[PDB]
Amino acid sequence: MRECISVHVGQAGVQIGNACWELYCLEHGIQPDGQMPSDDSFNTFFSETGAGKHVPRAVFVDLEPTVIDEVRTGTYRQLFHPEQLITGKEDAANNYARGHYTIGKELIDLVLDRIRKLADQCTGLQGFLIFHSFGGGTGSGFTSLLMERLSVDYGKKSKLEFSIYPAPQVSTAVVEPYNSILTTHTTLEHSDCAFMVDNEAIYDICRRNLDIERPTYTNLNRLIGQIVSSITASLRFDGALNVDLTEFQTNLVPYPRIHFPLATYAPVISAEKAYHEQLSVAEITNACFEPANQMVKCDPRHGKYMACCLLYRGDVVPKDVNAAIATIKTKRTIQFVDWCPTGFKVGINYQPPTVVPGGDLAKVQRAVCMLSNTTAIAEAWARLDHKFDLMYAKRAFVHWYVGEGMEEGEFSEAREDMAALEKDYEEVGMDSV
Amino acid sequence: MRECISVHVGQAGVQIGNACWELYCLEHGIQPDGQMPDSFNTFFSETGAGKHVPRAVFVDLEPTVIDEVRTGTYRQLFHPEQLITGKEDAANNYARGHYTIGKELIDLVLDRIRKLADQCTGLQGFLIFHSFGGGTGSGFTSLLMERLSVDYGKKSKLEFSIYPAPQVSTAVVEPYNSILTTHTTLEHSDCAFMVDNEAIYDICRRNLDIERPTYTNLNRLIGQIVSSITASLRFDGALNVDLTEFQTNLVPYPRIHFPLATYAPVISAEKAYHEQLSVAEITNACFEPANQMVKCDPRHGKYMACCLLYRGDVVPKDVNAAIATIKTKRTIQFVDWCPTGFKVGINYQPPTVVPGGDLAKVQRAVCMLSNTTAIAEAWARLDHKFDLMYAKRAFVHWYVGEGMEEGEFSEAREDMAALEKDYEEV
Amino acid sequence: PPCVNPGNPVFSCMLDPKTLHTTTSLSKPKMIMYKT
Amino acid sequence: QFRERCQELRAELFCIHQKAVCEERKAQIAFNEELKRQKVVEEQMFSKLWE
Amino acid sequence: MREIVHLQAGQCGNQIGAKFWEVISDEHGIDPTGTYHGDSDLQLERINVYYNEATGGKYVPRAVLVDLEPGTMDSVRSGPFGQIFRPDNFVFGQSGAGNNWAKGHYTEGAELVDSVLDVVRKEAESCDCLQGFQLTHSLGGGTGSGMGTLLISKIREEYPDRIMNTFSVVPSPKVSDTVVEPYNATLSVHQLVENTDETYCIDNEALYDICFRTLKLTTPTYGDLNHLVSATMSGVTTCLRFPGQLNADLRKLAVNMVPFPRLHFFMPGFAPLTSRGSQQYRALTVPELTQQMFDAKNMMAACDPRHGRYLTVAAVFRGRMSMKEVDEQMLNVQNKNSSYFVEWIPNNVKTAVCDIPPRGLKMSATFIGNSTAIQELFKRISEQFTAMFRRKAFLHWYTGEGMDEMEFTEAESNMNDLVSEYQQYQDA
Amino acid sequence: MREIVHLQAGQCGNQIGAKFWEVISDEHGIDPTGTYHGDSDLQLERINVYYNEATGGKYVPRAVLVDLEPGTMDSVRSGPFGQIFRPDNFVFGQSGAGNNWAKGHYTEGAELVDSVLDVVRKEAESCDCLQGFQLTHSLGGGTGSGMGTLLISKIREEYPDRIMNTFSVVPSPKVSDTVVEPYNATLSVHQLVENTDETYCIDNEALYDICFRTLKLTTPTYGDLNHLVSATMSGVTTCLRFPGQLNADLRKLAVNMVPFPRLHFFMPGFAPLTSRGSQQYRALTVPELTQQMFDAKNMMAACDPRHGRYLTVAAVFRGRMSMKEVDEQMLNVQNKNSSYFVEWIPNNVKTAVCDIPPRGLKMSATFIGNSTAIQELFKRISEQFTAMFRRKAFLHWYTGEGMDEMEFTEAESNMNDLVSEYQQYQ
Ligand SMILES: Nc1nc2c(ncn2[C@@H]2O[C@H](COP(=O)(O)OP(=O)(O)OP(=O)(O)O)[C@@H](O)[C@H]2O)c(=O)[nH]1
Ligand SMILES: Nc1nc2c(ncn2[C@@H]2O[C@H](COP(=O)(O)OP(=O)(O)OP(=O)(O)O)[C@@H](O)[C@H]2O)c(=O)[nH]1
Ligand SMILES: Nc1nc2c(ncn2[C@@H]2O[C@H](COP(=O)(O)OP(=O)(O)O)[C@@H](O)[C@H]2O)c(=O)[nH]1
Ligand SMILES: Nc1nc2c(ncn2[C@@H]2O[C@H](COP(=O)(O)OP(=O)(O)O)[C@@H](O)[C@H]2O)c(=O)[nH]1
Ligand SMILES: [Mg+2]
Ligand SMILES: [Mg+2]
Repeated sequence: MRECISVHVGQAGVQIGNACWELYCLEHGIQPDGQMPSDDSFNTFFSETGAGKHVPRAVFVDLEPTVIDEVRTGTYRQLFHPEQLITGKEDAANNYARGHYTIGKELIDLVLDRIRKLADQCTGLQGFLIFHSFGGGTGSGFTSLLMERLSVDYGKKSKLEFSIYPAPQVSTAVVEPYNSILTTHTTLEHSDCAFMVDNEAIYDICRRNLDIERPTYTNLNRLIGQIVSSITASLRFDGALNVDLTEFQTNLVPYPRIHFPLATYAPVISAEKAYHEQLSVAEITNACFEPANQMVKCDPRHGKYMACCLLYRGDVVPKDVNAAIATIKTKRTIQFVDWCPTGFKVGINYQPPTVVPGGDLAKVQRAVCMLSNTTAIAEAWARLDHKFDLMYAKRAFVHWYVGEGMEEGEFSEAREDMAALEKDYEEVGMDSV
Repeated sequence: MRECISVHVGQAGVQIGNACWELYCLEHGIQPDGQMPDSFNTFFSETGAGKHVPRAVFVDLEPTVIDEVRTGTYRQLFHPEQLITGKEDAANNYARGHYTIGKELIDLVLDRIRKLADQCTGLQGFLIFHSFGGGTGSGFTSLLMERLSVDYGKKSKLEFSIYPAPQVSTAVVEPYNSILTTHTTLEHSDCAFMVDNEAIYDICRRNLDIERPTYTNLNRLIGQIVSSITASLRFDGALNVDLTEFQTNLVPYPRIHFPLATYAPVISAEKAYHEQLSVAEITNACFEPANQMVKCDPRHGKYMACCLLYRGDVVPKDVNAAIATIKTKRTIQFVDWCPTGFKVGINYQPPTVVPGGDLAKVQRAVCMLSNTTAIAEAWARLDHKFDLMYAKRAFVHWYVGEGMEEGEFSEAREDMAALEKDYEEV
Repeated sequence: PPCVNPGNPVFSCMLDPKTLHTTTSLSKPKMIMYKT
Repeated sequence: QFRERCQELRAELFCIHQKAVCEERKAQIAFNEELKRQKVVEEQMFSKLWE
Repeated sequence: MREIVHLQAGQCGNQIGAKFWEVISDEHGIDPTGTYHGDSDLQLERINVYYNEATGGKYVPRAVLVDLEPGTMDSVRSGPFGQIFRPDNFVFGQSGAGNNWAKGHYTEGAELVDSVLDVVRKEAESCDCLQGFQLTHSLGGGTGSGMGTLLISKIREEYPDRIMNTFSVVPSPKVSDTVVEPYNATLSVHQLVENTDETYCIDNEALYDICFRTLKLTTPTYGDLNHLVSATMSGVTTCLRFPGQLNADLRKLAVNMVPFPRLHFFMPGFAPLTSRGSQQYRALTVPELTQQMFDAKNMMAACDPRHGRYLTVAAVFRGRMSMKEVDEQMLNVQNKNSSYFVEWIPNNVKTAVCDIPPRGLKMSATFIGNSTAIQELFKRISEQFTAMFRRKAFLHWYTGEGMDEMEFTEAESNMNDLVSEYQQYQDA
Repeated sequence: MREIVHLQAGQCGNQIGAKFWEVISDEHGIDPTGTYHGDSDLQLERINVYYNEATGGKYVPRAVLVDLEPGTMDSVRSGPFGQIFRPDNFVFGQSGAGNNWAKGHYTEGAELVDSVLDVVRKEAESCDCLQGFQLTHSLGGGTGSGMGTLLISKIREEYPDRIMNTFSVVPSPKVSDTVVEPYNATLSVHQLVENTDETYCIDNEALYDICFRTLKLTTPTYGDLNHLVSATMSGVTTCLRFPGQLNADLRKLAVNMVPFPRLHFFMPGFAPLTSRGSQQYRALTVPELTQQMFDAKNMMAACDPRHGRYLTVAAVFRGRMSMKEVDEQMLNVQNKNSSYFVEWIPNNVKTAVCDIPPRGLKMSATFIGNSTAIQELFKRISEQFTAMFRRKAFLHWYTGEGMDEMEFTEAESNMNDLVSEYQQYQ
């Protein structure tokens, strides 16, 4: 009788949700059309109608009709409500001002109309669960209006976003630094927690941990699928110790402006390699703080951990994890911050993870999901702020944004907003005596 | 719970390693799939199923040698993560393995040693195998051990350092890589062993009777030496002796960590019919200078200390007539401050019969680990060969043009000069 | 005619791509040229 | 629910789940070995179409 | 659900688009009458983009064909795919112009563009949500450049915030085809910078240099050239036609890679090009394709990029390929060649992935590229114009019937202003 | 995995390399259509060292076929295996060199190098981690020596670390093929001394002397002459493609080859090469090879090792043979012939053993002779130079192209310096 509403926006957001919603159907035993092959575990991501049909609680919105069509006419045709699965009118076309002012404006009223029609069927609602990007117009500007309207229409609902950060070294869009700076005014005080999943983790974790070479985005999104299923399973599967969504928010986040954790899914190993070693609780916890396994291209040795939240799945005994935490706290390399001596959680769920057909993950007795808040993500903006001001200095690619109605001064307003946010991580990294 | 990491770096390391891990499987009862067809805590680290991945980090900087190790019969056995491969060779050059293709791969292999060292809770030491020939087995290991000494250190850095032969060699810059690695061995090595393999080139056609012996024959006999010293840990015994108990009874001073070892009953099948194997006799016969694998004549090198492994059906009364016989035979050299200078190594379990390998089914496998002053003679000839090139500076340009500097050759002289004097003034 | 101009500088598809199809034991038979 | 912590939770639940984990993985080593055969026959199809 | 409107002009634009309507017809499975003889459900879902429906089954093109000389008007109709067009869409003049930019812009241009504007508003009224306009023409002739100019001169009056992609055959670097091509180009370029949103330049012997060194075919007609440029045309407009994990339609393909609203002159190019002799010798993978994508010999403009610096480039990819290694190798292009890229945009390369390749090719790509190397064409064609304007040569067919020399002077000033702005942004 | 690319230049070079690419294909089991036909996996193993994978199992011989004459290009391409070569790597010109070194270097030499280095870059970017470069050419042939001279002065600056070799055909100490040789040889060897890391001198006459008596063949046409040099090439690079116990690649060789970075002109040589009437008796085994390696009649370049001293001679072996049978039969050599052997380098031997032989023969070896005596072949061509040069015989062809007599003296002085250093180090 408790449930979590999801919204997936952007081309990046909709396809990482197709990997999310293939996993939700294969976790609870639900066919790709809706009916059970023949509990209350459905009532977190699934609504049960008169028949066996399980309509999904997500709403997929994007301004490109092209990417929304292959899920409209794909194997999940009968699953999604065809009026939930909402399309756009014209592409946002990699422009924040387009997705915020001129062409994303004619879709806010219909999107918020469907969030109201979905939240009243809700009875024990915990919070939203956002899915967008930082590069394109509808992944950045259209979600900015969403956080603008959901903050005033709902208020006390705890929203969480699984953002895909612009990669520091490779990149696919030229003006995506512009889109990743102006979105920060609306992800700071209009977002309760914000997960960052950069395209440098499965860039090389799928190469070193998994023996498969040449990964593509249908393998990128499965790891993003696994982590969200791991987080919400405490709402969804019983355990020796469960971590509610509101449980998870106030514990991991220190400060109202510091809500930008990292991520790590440790037992990512191939099928032909998994039987070569035992996967113990201590081993899989020691393998998750390693600087070659985090979800963002940032070295955690530069920063200090504030507070870490760990969610375990499946066969985990709650003594080995306490032995694992004590063993991994006494090592000097992983250094925590002084004003948070405990800095840890545990979370137990009985049900082991599923593996989708065709996946390169191997299924495990135990899976740990490590969610760490670091001040090493201070320099996540350092290679983006230098990425930003070099383009901004000579008014490059500015005429499009001011040509769509966005004022020039709102560029520098977002510039100083991130500069103040960088100052916060310099303030909290200083020890007090 | 008495475990060890069998690091194998360079070619001659892993070639001994395959011949090592062959007989290691037989004694612990493990198929090349890792399963059984605990003595195997020391090696063969526990996995989830009945598989056992070997406690080893097979490191190579050249693609090929590690590759047939990888695609061999031990492909399931040898875990791909501990099977570190390289791409550029060290060109049998200390400078390349230590600098140029050094820190390139030293980051992964320190992690790979560490990953198995996490499972290795109460471990005894590190079984590192390398030659004195080239940067894979000369330079990378000098980088490896000094990283291993600063991280772990107290763990035994017991090193199977394959020595260059007095006359034969694969290389011509063989004296260079040797005189560099030997002096870096002084600062970071706990109980570094010596494998000269030139008397191995002789006892093959005497005790083994293998005319036309090949590299394999040597490594199999070397792997038996590593087995006999470690069988004390894994298996049981009336006076079985720990790796810590070897080192702090054998090495007298910290710069004297260079003993010589030899298998005593190296007798093969054709003689084994006519051989009366009695524990007192073989260890008496062991001391004979034609048999010690290190060529430098122990007959003149004073027995500063001496350890005696005793493997197989060995009896405590019969190892004391063994001590007494060596004692009364005064012509066998003795040190003047240890009266006895013996370490008795009783081990019940008999040696394994490697498949096809010429070592016969001898009931006992008595071995011997004596620290002699003779190693100074092996150092002097090695030191002499280096001087002839380094007098008029031949082949130094390859070395100094690959991250190294000419003063290291000169300081290798002074550190070697201290090394012979360690084995001369005593 | 399988293609429009036999012998293009770029490419000429002289095979019916209908017969170009692969499948798994547990999957549906889909064509190669046409794809997502 | 109390003999679990001397017994049945181990050697009847852990060693039987592990027994599953062994045999269950063998399907993934068999299924992925079929999808690698897809690519190698697709390249034959892209070889004769290129030919 | 969005669409782009094709429209051709002149003899060159008629022939280029006629092959383009023939190279996308097999892609969408269209016979030379209009019926859909295809084999895929995702070949008909975006048929509304570059086609439109008729009385059942028959798919008619949405291109208007303005062509002031009728002698090449019947050439497109008499071709293999000439019956597909609707005949009343065809508009033509009774008499030709004669390669005067002014005569196709001022005196008989206005006699036809009332009808040409009439038929583009007729078709665009029927479209549901228009995405952009498309032109193909040439700069070196009055019926192509002058008629193309007068169309663009008032199509921005009625469609201000709709994108324009025009594929313009820029006149010849080495051996020229008309003696008044300096005059026709310099007034077209003056009028191609202020109103067009996005343009392409097509050097003529870059196609000849491709067909000699790369393709190595001994007897290439214009049909081989027309197919090659149209393969690039289809690669530009593919992402809004087929799905992908990262797609880029025309609006995305322009507004994120033109730094300034007057620099939009690009380097086109098609990636997979192989000779007959060397076709079993070439593997088909991403790293070999990019070594063919970015080199100077496989380009659609004869001017090399080694004399300038890339500002923004775009590379649209078609087919399943793991594009994580596409981002890996394209970075290796960034690191290996850093002096050929501007440093004030650290992100110079762009991707887009289409799920299906062109029919039969395992994987294919199209190169779009903005460079300061375009200067070595424009700085010379200004020199060609100034060497002929100061001597009062070939001018009485322009001044004697149309505009005065003041329009010629401001055309040179607008070029020379465009000369200075590329130079001053070359080093920034 | 490490790889090399061929750079065959000139009529002399293109014929040798194509015959070399012939033998390489036979040993790796490849047909003219590139399709793999090897009966095992070792013929593939590291096929990237020579062959680049193409569609349909096709393997292109990674090599650019630089020349200035269509006629040579026609002969190689129309050969039996001429089809396998990539047509994009057939970069060639039409204006001939006329055996003038300058014409193949500045008029059309310097106008085609940009195109050749473009497709040299093609192979280098395509391959992942290359090992070096290979270039067949002559010394007295204008396009062969001259264009090859300008390549080795251009690829070397492009790729310094990758050790690049030339199988340079050093001119005859007797019957001259042209009149132009002492000019072209001196000028090129002036750049051969400071461009390549190891140059393989090839005399046609000592190569005839093989077919005189060692093969005793009646009428040797250039086919087996090219096949003869190709045999040495294949066994030098054996540790990069084929598994071997003593894998000493060119990287392991060159650091043991060159004692001072000026001396890299070491005469190659194959070893189990015999005749039709002697194969009936000859026993393929280690000692009977050393007979026919260290013979003074198997040298490819003439420059007999009686008139010099063995600096650091090496022999790369092939086939399954004992490693204690080699050691002895390679040390017994020094112990015997002690004069040639320079006492300064105490053991100047590289035992480089490969496991698998060339297909069609069991016990093989490729002896690269590092004798000093190559300076006599150099002082021979120096005298032939100055005898022609001082009288100004025919150089207006050179000086008209800008090749003045000033650099002719520089070429003589640097090579006479190279005569001195070989002579001083003996
Ligand atoms: N994780 C993931 N990333 C993708 C996928 N498809 C494209 N991307 C990349 O992720 C980056 C961010 O995507 P978005 O910001 O959502 O791009 P977009 O929504 O299409 O841009 P607009 O629709 O014009 O607003 C893009 O630069 C793409 O290259 C996908 O399916 N999954
Ligand atoms: N394989 C092997 N080598 C031995 C043995 N005994 C002595 N050696 C010598 O040890 C050296 C081993 O070479 P490495 O230490 O790996 O250095 P390397 O010369 O660079 O060898 P590579 O890594 O193959 O390039 C050889 O040159 C041998 O001469 C033995 O029993 N087996
Ligand atoms: N590639 C290509 N170029 C053409 C073709 N027809 C004409 N051109 C080019 O167009 C330029 C002048 O053409 P023009 O007579 O003005 O055609 P118009 O614009 O329709 O009047 C010349 O440089 C030609 O090279 C064609 O079919 N293909
Ligand atoms: N195997 C072999 N050697 C050749 C061949 N042609 C020439 N040579 C050698 O090369 C020398 C001539 O070299 P040169 O004419 O300067 O070579 P060029 O520059 O390519 O013309 C002769 O003395 C031969 O010894 C050939 O076809 N095969
Ligand atoms: Mg988009
Ligand atoms: Mg090696």
